[PDB]
Amino acid sequence: MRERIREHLSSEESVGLLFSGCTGINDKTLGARGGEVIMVTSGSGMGKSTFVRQQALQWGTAMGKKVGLAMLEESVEETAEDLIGLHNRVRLRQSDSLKREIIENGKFDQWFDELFGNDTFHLYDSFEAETDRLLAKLAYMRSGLGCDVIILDHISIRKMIDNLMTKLKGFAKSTGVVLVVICHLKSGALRQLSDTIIALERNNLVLVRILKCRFTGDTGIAGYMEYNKETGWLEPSSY
Amino acid sequence: MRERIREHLSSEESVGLLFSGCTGINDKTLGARGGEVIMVTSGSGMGKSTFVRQQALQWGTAMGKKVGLAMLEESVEETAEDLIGLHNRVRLRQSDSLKREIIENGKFDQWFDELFGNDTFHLYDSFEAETDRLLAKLAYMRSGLGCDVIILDHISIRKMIDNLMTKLKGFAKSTGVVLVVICHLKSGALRQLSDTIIALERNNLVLVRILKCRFTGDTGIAGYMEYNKETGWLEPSSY
Amino acid sequence: MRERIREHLSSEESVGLLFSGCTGINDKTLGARGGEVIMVTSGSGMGKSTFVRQQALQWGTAMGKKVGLAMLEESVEETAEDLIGLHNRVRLRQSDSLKREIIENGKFDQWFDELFGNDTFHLYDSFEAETDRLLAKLAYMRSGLGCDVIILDHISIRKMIDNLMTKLKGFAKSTGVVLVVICHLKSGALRQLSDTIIALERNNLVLVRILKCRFTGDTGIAGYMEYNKETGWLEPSSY
Amino acid sequence: MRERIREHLSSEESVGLLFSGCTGINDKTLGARGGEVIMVTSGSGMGKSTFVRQQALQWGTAMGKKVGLAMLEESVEETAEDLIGLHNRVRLRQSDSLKREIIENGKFDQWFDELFGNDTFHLYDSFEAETDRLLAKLAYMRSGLGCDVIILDHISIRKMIDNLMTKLKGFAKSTGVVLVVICHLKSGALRQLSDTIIALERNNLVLVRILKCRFTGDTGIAGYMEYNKETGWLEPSSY
Amino acid sequence: MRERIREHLSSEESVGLLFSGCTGINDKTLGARGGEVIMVTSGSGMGKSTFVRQQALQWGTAMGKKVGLAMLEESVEETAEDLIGLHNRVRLRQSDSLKREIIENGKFDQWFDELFGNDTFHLYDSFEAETDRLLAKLAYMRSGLGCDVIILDHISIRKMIDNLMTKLKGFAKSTGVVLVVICHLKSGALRQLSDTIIALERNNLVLVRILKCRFTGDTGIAGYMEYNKETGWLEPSSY
Amino acid sequence: MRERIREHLSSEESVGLLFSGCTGINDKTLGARGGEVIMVTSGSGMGKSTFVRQQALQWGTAMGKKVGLAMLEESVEETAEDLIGLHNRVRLRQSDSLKREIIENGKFDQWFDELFGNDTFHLYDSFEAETDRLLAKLAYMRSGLGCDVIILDHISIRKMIDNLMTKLKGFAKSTGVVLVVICHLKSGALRQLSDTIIALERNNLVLVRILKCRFTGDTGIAGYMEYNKETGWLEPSSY
Ligand SMILES: Nc1ncnc2c1ncn2[C@H]1C[C@H](O)[C@@H](COP(=O)(O)OP(=O)(O)OP(=O)(O)O)O1
Ligand SMILES: Nc1ncnc2c1ncn2[C@H]1C[C@H](O)[C@@H](COP(=O)(O)OP(=O)(O)OP(=O)(O)O)O1
Ligand SMILES: Nc1ncnc2c1ncn2[C@H]1C[C@H](O)[C@@H](COP(=O)(O)OP(=O)(O)OP(=O)(O)O)O1
Ligand SMILES: Nc1ncnc2c1ncn2[C@H]1C[C@H](O)[C@@H](COP(=O)(O)OP(=O)(O)OP(=O)(O)O)O1
Ligand SMILES: Nc1ncnc2c1ncn2[C@H]1C[C@H](O)[C@@H](COP(=O)(O)OP(=O)(O)OP(=O)(O)O)O1
Ligand SMILES: Nc1ncnc2c1ncn2[C@H]1C[C@H](O)[C@@H](COP(=O)(O)OP(=O)(O)OP(=O)(O)O)O1
Repeated sequence: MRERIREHLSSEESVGLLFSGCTGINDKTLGARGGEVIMVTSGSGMGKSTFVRQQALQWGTAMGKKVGLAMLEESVEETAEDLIGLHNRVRLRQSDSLKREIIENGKFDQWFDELFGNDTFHLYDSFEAETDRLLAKLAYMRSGLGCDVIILDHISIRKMIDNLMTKLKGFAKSTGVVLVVICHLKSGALRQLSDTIIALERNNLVLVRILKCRFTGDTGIAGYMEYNKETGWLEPSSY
Repeated sequence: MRERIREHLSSEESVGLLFSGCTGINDKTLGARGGEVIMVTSGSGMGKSTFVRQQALQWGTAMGKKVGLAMLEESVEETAEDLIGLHNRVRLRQSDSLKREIIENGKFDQWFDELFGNDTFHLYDSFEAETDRLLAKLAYMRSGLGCDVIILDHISIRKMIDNLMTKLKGFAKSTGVVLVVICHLKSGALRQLSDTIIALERNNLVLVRILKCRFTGDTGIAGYMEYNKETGWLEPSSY
Repeated sequence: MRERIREHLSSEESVGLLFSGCTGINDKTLGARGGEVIMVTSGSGMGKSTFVRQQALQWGTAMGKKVGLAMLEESVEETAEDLIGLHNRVRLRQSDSLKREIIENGKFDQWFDELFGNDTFHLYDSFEAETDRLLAKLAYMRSGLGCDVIILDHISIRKMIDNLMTKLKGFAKSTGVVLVVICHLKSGALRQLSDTIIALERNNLVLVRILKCRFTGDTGIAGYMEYNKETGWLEPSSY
Repeated sequence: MRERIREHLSSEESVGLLFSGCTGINDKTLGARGGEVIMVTSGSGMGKSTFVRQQALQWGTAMGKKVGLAMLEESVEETAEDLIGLHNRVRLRQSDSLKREIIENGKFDQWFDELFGNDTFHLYDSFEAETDRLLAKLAYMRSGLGCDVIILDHISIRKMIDNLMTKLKGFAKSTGVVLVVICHLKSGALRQLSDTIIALERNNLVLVRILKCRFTGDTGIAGYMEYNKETGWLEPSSY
Repeated sequence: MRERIREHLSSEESVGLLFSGCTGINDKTLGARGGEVIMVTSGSGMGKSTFVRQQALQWGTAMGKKVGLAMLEESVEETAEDLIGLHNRVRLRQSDSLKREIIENGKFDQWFDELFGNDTFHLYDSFEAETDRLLAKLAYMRSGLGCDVIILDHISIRKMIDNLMTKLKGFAKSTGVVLVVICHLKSGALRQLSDTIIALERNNLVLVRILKCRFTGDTGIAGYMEYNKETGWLEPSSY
Repeated sequence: MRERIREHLSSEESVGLLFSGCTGINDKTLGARGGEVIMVTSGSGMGKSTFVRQQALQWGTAMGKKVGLAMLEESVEETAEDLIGLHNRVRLRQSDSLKREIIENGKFDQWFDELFGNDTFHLYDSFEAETDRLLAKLAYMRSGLGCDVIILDHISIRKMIDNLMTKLKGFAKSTGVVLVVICHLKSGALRQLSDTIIALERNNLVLVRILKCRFTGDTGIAGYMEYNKETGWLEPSSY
């Protein structure tokens, strides 16, 4: 047992992928570990996507991880637009002007390559009510595209949901990828199968509440973020 | 994806029909886009109709758009009276004198033609508690009369309301028309199905609050307007 | 629509029964129209009755309208006494002397006939907590006595009040009579069902505040009146 | 109605018990009528008691009315002392000398009989925080002792006060006695239930302010009185 | 009541301990009665202490009363020094010479015995912010030392002050001792709980103003005193 | 019977192994007696393991008892890690840093020996759906390893469960060991065969509810504990 515990102690990854933008999230969660499913929730339009997109951007650009993004609602172009804008601290969607300027200026092409040049991000859309068709694509993003993190955006709150979540967790646990699923709050396996659940609350000062973190057991409010309506980034707040 | 994003970027209508009279509304909303439902609310007699009528007048006269107005409460004659007065910066209802003068003077006929001469405005009244009868007329105002904007005045705050709002949003999203619905605040799908919600607050200095704007996410108070009791127009305020 | 709007324009009664004694009331309200309920309020002993009685006297004497007065608190004799005194610019209640003089002098009889001779005023008292018994009498004062205006004095600030106000407005709207209700301020449907609300404020210089006027939307203070403790009349003030 | 109004006019008591000492009080109030509650107030030691005692003395001696005095604070002996002194234009309390002289001289006995000989005044003390015990005694002073006026001295500014005032007014209104209550100002039903409120103001020149008079509506300052420190009487002032 | 009033009249102490030095004080106050609290006030160094000390000296020497003096600021020795000097019409504090002469001359001892020999005066110092500790000592000076008058020197202008004054008045009223409290003017219960308030005003010609006297109601200026800088006595002035 | 009852009275173990950390548990249970099965339950991640591990640590270190721990879910290394951290008031799992520091520093080895040096704790993992294979190991931990207490972590809520619980209780009753079984609440013999059932409730303030205690019959809430997220210990709370 002695040598058995030692090797155990010197090989256990307690700290996972670090989150960004919210002083406190890491304190209460220790980051996202591989094999865990991260649930991010809150009311519609409350900021789930942005928050997750922001983490996706950092993990993939700063942490050198390959991120896969599977969109159920919006298209790749839309997601790409958001990612590109985010990376350049600008909101492409909110400005027909900048959008047209970026094409002729040749900045779009430069921006596209600066972000997607390498094989870091993998965006997939076109996701029917079939779990198995979905799981197959997820597993390919892992095995074939070597994604470290896979974000699933998104799902709405049971057989279906239950079986999906059960298949999602199994997939996560067996491959060791980090799965972050965004879900809308307008449930059962949701709370059970998820390892960590993050909820965003508002009323641009967003309160980040840790509804659950298996690994740490530390729940409660992690901190506050402030949305910069100009850059589109969620920033840490001195609240 | 590159060429896929490019065409996406050079074909996305971010800025919709511009609002008028309130320095700030456009800043926080980017105008009214086609396919979206605009909710305008506030207490009774607080100024919803006027505000919407004013936007209707500009969109149809200045923007060259065809506007349809479906009245559930008041009649066409009443609405027309308001539109005509508005256009001529005069309050016909508040003056038996001007009303009688306008007939003999021949100005009424001249004013009527100057406003309704073209096929720009389409007023319909005579709207029973049947949604389907209503939706049918709306769809005709779009397809048959080619309205760019349809204003529904009005509705009072669930099956009925819920199904109506769900049918209204579906209609809006599928045709691409801009639907602005006025509703009284003395709800469920109301907040959910609406893309942008504008609330007017008073105590003639009216505060315009953006309760919700999907497209932009920018909420809060857009600005202040001042009602000119002489012309009947809501004017921008230096508050 | 053209000919439809024309006839509409040349048949709309914008200006109703003109108020008297307060330079400004008419400006902000355009008078009392038939079918509307006028609410007159303020603290006890603040002057509601006098003010309304004064309007009643003018409408019935000068405007040639038949006025019905339904008293819930005071008796017909009391009301009559006030009306008679008002008409003769004298306060009968404040002088046992004049009261006794008026009988022997034969002036009372002359004064009574000069005011009540014709069928202009209809005073009814003896109004139990039954709305339906009340509404029945009101409807008779309209249909049977042909009253143009009916004053209800008075009511104290909900089922009861709510249902009463809802029945009062329905009665007013359906018959087209002008209903002026006096209410004490020491509410719900009160503010909602009332078309115009007039509030009197003091500390004999009375401030007349227009708390609400559907038809015009013009609110605020209409002007100031001065109570003549000698004649009992509320007079216009140069404040 | 004619004969109904006539009898009404020739049977209405507008002028009540006349006040004394203050040229103007009667002008603004028309005296104290039966069934009304008179509130007399002002700061402690400002002169309420004296003023009321003075009215009590006149009503009972000159007007031939039976006056009941219910004291909550001071004793009968004290009150009697004040009444006796007042009647003889002398301040018994301020002079041990006169007090001792009046006994041997036989004047006390003569003075006592000259004031209390008849059954005009009824002094009662010994008034616990029980309203019902109080009301019972009041009703007896009316029915049993036939008092025309009952003075309650005194009360300090709510259930208790509210219920008391409500019971006081009910008692007054139902029996027709004149109730004058003295209250200290260092309120709710006080202002509401009282028919006339008299306030005394100083800095021996006392300003008499009519804070309220239902019957007449005439408020404001009635006049000025001057306290004669030698006789103890409040006299009319030429201010 | 007759015999009840008689005994009342022949047992009422209207005239209390007579004041000295100011022709007029007694006229407006009738002296200090037992059970009353006398407030003596004015600006610092204006002469409160002297004035009160002077009254204390007379009451105790001439009137044969036992006087207790409770000092909050100065010590017993200081107070004694002032009393001794006062009694001998000399200012001990202003003369190191006389002070040294009085010891050897044996006059001090003779003067001490001539003043304090009997058990007439009781000086106590050493009075912490505790009311209850203070009240206990006061009650002992009354009950145990049999003081007729207790002077409290002094207090500075609320819970504390309010509760103290309320406890002081209660103590005074319940025992019947005469309490004279000196207070500094640089309030609430002060004016209320005090029975008589005397204020000294200057610019050695001191104006004595009676700010309040419950018992008599006679306020205003009582008279003028002149300070003899040689004897330390306040003398009556012919102003 | 007399001598029969006496020896019975002087040989009955009413108080068993005392629990720790929760002021009240012992009051309502009198501790854990040999031959009884203790059920500890609550929702997942609610704190069962920690609580039991804490009791295990004390029983084995302070009470000098030999504790056996049979893990069905986690491994020995994991359990050992928790025990070691607990003993040193530190959370090894939550800190890659401390984990690496403890190896080189030589503290791990020192900590391991300080806890496991003696033959006090017996951890066994690797527990298939076979009851009989399980019971065999349990019986060996008792007979062969001489464990006083055996903790079974854990079981999820019937033949299987029923037969297992029936075999567990039989084992406990026949050997006299103290068996504490942890079970998840997301039943039949569970409630029946268990002698004492402890439930933990949260929302780090944990409510300890005694759902059942045969021996005492005292049920209800024993008290509150507070989780120290820094040391990993459940502490008594002053709630
Ligand atoms: N009361 C508590 N407050 C906060 N965190 C706690 C508390 N109790 C335990 N934890 C933390 C420490 C662990 O990392 C995590 C889970 O505790 P644990 O005892 O393993 O729960 P459990 O045994 O009831 O659940 P399960 O076996 O079902 O996963 O949460
Ligand atoms: N905290 C915030 N403050 C202000 N605007 C925000 C905030 N977060 C996001 N937004 C803006 C940017 C977007 O245009 C819009 C919606 O954000 P988004 O992340 O798409 O919400 P969501 O993903 O939670 O909602 P849903 O998927 O349900 O529509 O609002
Ligand atoms: N801001 C304003 N200040 C003053 N008057 C106004 C204002 N807005 C509108 N009005 C006037 C003009 C109209 O005669 C009247 C009512 O306006 P309107 O737009 O019809 O209110 P609304 O549509 O919100 O109420 P509703 O439908 O519930 O009766 O008040
Ligand atoms: N503005 C005024 N100034 C002075 N006296 C007034 C004024 N208005 C009315 N009065 C006088 C005349 C009446 O005798 C008395 C009460 O007037 P009244 O109209 O009966 O008040 P009100 O109807 O508001 O009160 P309520 O019904 O609650 O008793 O006061
Ligand atoms: N009227 C006066 N004219 C001149 N000197 C006076 C007069 N009264 C008192 N003094 C002198 C004697 C003392 O040495 C000094 C202060 O008198 P004192 O009675 O102690 O004042 P005070 O008691 O009002 O003030 P405090 O307690 O606030 O210091 O002034
Ligand atoms: N106007 C006055 N001027 C001077 N002294 C007056 C005046 N009125 C009354 N007094 C005197 C006579 C009394 O001895 C004393 C108090 O009068 P009193 O009527 O008892 O006051 P009050 O009844 O208002 O006060 P309270 O009941 O609160 O003590 O003052």
